[PDB]
Amino acid sequence: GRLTYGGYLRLDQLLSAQQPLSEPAHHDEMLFIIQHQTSELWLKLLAHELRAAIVHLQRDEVWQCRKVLARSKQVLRQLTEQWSVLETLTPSEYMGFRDVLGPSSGFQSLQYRYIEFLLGNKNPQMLQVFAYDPAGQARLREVLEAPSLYEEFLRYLARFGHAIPQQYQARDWTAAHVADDTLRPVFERIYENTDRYWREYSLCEDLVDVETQFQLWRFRHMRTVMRVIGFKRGTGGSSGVGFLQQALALTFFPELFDVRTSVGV
Amino acid sequence: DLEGRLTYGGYLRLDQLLSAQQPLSEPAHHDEMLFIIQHQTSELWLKLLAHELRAAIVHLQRDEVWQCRKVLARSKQVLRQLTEQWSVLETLTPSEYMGFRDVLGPSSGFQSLQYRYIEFLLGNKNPQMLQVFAYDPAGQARLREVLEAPSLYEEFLRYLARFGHAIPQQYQARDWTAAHVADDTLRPVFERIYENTDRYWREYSLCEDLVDVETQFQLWRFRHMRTVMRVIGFSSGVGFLQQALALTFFPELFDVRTSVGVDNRPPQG
Amino acid sequence: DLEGRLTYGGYLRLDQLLSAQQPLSEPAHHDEMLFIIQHQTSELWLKLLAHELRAAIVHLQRDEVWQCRKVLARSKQVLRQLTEQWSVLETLTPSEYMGFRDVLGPSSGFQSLQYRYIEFLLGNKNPQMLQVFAYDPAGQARLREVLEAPSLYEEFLRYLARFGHAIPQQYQARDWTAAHVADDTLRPVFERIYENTDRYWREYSLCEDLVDVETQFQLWRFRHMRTVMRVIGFSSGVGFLQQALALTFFPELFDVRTSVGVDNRPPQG
Amino acid sequence: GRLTYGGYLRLDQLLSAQQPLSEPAHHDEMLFIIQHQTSELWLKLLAHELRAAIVHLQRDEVWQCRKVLARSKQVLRQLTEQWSVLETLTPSEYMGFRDVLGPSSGFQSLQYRYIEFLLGNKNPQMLQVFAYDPAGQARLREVLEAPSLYEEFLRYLARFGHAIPQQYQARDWTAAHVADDTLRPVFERIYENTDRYWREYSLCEDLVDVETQFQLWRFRHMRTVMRVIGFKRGTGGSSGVGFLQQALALTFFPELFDVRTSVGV
Ligand code: HEM
Ligand code: HEM
Ligand code: HEM
Ligand code: HEM
Ligand SMILES: N[C@@H](Cc1c[nH]c2cc(F)ccc12)C(=O)O
Ligand SMILES: N[C@@H](Cc1c[nH]c2cc(F)ccc12)C(=O)O
Ligand SMILES: [Mn+2]
Ligand SMILES: [Mn+2]
Ligand SMILES: [Mn+2]
Ligand SMILES: [Mn+2]
Repeated sequence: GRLTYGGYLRLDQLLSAQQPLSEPAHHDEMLFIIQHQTSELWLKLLAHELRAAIVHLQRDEVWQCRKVLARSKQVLRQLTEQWSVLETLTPSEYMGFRDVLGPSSGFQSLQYRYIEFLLGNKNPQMLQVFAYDPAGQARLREVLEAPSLYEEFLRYLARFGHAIPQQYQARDWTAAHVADDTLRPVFERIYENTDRYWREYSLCEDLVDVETQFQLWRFRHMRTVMRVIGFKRGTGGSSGVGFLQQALALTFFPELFDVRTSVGV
Repeated sequence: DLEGRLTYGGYLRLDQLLSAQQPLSEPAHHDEMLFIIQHQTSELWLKLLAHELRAAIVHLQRDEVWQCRKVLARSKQVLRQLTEQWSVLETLTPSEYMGFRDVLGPSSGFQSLQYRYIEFLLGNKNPQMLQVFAYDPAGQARLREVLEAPSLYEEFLRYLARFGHAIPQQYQARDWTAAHVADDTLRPVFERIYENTDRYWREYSLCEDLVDVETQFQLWRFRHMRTVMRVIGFSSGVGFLQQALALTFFPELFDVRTSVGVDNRPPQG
Repeated sequence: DLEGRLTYGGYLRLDQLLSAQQPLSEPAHHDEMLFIIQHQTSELWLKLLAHELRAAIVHLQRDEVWQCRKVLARSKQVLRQLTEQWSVLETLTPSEYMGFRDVLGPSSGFQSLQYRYIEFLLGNKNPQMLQVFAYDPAGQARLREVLEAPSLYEEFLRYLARFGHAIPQQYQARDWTAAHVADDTLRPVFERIYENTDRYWREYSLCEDLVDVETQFQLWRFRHMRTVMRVIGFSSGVGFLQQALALTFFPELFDVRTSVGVDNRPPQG
Repeated sequence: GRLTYGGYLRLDQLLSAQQPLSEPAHHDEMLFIIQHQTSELWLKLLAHELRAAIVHLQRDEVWQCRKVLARSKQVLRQLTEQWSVLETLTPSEYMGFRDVLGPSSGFQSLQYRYIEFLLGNKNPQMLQVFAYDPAGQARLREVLEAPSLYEEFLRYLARFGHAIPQQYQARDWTAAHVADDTLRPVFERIYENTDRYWREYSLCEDLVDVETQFQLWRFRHMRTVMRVIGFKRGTGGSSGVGFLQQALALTFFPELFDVRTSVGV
């Protein structure tokens, strides 16, 4: 039933989801599949924890929010650390089964896109790649139309008297957040008196930690791709490494990094 | 299912994989998802580890040293992920766990077929373990195959025997179902290897790779135990996990450390 | 010394720091540099760890919870580096070590004053250890200061006592030179904290931080032992390191795991 | 003497090299100093191991070269991993003692420059920053005028019949290596028959590992700087993060990554 080790974990279903396509079977295809499936499981947990962080923020539950963010950091760290396994996959080995993948690519990862949206990097154009899946497409639209984790943090600050612009109370959440210079003084005050604003200070650093770890994931991702396919165009239709290098330019919480330039000045 | 074209989710069978997380708590407990995912990610890594370890055995059977080392290198990395991920579960507190532990069954990873496969492959054979898998005839059979076949260590010893090393004749044929017992007659064999790395660089490298594999495995065992300790606190239970730290897969490789010393270097050192 | 302007090397005193690596082997052995650097990098991290742990104590003495947690967070990261770096030394083989171990003295990190300071701060007090530092009156004195002062754990208990927790009166004044002994009367205190995290979130967070610190420290101890095992093989020696794994700094925090269970949650759970 | 724990390790000298300058003493200055000193010790070991790798390559000692490179990878990993400690240093804390540093900066790290030169990223213009130190400047010139680790690998391949250009037998080593398209076929052959060229294949992957880990160090370095000083100009006179982001564009073994694009095609 569900009380046995295997039944509780639904291993019959979990361990029958590895189906290589190369023929004859290529030894390194199992790594390729498992590498992605373990990542998808972590992404599922990450989304589970991040959704809870949003709820805690909405309810002004600071320590609870920090607790779930701490676990979120550990999950992102595992996702980043595991690239080391995939780096044992050489070009010689990969070219032995890359053709079986067809046009598929990471662009079609619904969970990854969900997390990107939740963190704030929204792009309604991505909903298109999931047209074949209206159900999943609907789930992406939901987070797309709701305030991001960052925006909820701003709304939290607003509830406590911080000089947060009125637009953050209600606006087109489907639009990706744009750097807001008027928020600079808000964060300067926090960092200039950490003893008083220790709650806000703690959350600011947690978000910086989360974004930094995410960028590290993006960087290791890019470097792994570079050592596997080099500068070949991707199966998804992009330039490959070039496109992944541009992703490193994206920022989730720009004001948190920009405030550094004026702190203590 | 994107216009007949293969998709990311289709290739990875995500509909099946992502529908395998079914918490039993009701109202659902926030921390049960971690409990499940922690186990499932580990089971996937263990499946890959078995896949790679079997390949390492095949390479040894073919005298393919660099290939064996490469597969073992990947194996070490997989074991490292299995070890590092305990940091996620360490964020589970007693306050959180007491909220859903009641709905769980009384079993642990001791019932993991894939894990047992790894233990068997590395050499920690235990015929009695086959009974706990009686419920599953199929899985029980595949486990019996590895049980009756030489372990990774024994294949390494057989490889050494094929190249002049003073490996005892008993390693050519015996009841492989019985766990390897420390053999002091292997000491001179490993001493010679470590005392002449210029000539035995292949054997030397494989010896260190096996020590790396066992060390990382022991680290996984320790982190496992320390995590269980901070969650439920402290044979059976934590005591059983403590005893597991005393088990060794390649005893002779560690024992030789105490007797190496012959200096066969040329002039100038 | 760049035109009177401070330089990178001058600020960091690199001329002094980078002239502290003096191998004794002659002809010099390639692997002796690793042996030295492995120890020196650890000694530097240990110096920082003491610096941070002392600050954590001060914060507890000032009821400064978020500050204490921040310092402990850095402390965990330093301990993590000390633990992770064993991977470098694991690349030292018996074949390499036997080439220079003869020129070394008979001492180990057991003679590390900075390490002993950490053990003392965390609470593993041992007045007898002061004698091994008899050669150094100064260092022996600074070590005596921490020995005679409440440990990080005892300051945490004193902090709890200042806020209504049922902490025994003996923790207000006693011979701090004596290592803390498991106190079962502390069980109800930690049970209440873990059973009402909404009210005792500060205490709850500090409890988990201390468990993190001890767990990471035990991991350092385990990696230390496993590395020594693969280098020299297996009280004293490896047996001593094995016994060190049985020591606990905050026993009551781990013991409470076995008795927590009161559900004080509101409706709906 | 030198037989005691402290005497052997010269701790009296090592543990008296931490001298903060802030007045009053700033708590976080010790971290700043130790963070760099531990890194410098690892860099010293890294140089020690890399020099040995070069010697092994010159003597065609493959497994020995791989052994030292393996340790080199572990050292680079520690150097990269330790950034996590420094990330606990917030802008608020740093601004409390950054002023005491004056014009000093990582540009003045002789050991780091030495390693950069040894790996092949040579720039005679850096010798200038070390004018105040002629002795150390002389040590940098030595590695500057000698073949890099990569060039020695090419010379190794040349000794075994690989189609290596004649210029690699003798040339102006002080000049940084420039991408050589004529090397593409050399590496393609290696990756196309790994069973035969397993020795060359192994070394190629070791170099890819080393460069990838080095780039990871550069990335974490840049991200840490971003969360500490943001986009402020550096004490060394550069744009700061902008300059460190450009460093990520540098490559040690370009042909090893470029070959990926044509492997199996
Ligand atoms: C053999 C190793 C891998 C290679 C060569 C590779 C390659 C690529 C390439 C070329 C792209 C760009 C789109 C395209 O043109 O295809 C991409 C995107 C992406 N990949 Fe990777 N990949 C690998 C492994 C992984 C793994 C293990 C994951 C984790 C599940 C992953 C997740 C993603 C994601 C989420 C995107 C979308 C990013 C975005 O839209 O910013 N990849 N990959
Ligand atoms: C906080 C959660 C966990 C607790 C309390 C726990 C507890 C235990 C206990 C008490 C045992 C000893 C045998 C027994 O009495 O059943 C055990 C064994 C085992 N557990 Fe863990 N466990 C946890 C999580 C995990 C995870 C995530 C894995 C990864 C799949 C795992 C894998 C294993 C394995 C493979 C054994 C067998 C070891 C052996 O036979 O030496 N456990 N567990
Ligand atoms: C391969 C090299 C090493 C070997 C063979 C080794 C061996 C030992 C042994 C046998 C002991 C037990 C006490 C004794 O008999 O002296 C010990 C204790 C100790 N060692 Fe290691 N060690 C090595 C490297 C290191 C390093 C790099 C450090 C970092 C500073 C270190 C730190 C310590 C400490 C702090 C103790 C005291 C522990 C305690 O009192 O619980 N050792 N070592
Ligand atoms: C508080 C943390 C740190 C900050 C804000 C920082 C900042 C900077 C900046 C702004 C530069 C560019 C040159 C300039 O304009 O100054 C630089 C360069 C450099 N830094 Fe860092 N740094 C930090 C920590 C470290 C550490 C721990 C190391 C390790 C020893 C390090 C090593 C280097 C090196 C080697 C360069 C020269 C790189 C090159 O020429 O490519 N820094 N740093
Ligand atoms: N975009 C990759 C192909 C790819 C990478 N990861 C995955 C995962 C998956 F399920 C399918 C394809 C892929 C390439 O250009 O080679
Ligand atoms: N370039 C840094 C200053 C800096 C960073 N690391 C060091 C090390 C050192 F010995 C002196 C200064 C520095 C800044 O712009 O803030
Ligand atoms: Mn003998
Ligand atoms: Mn000897
Ligand atoms: Mn009670
Ligand atoms: Mn209960």
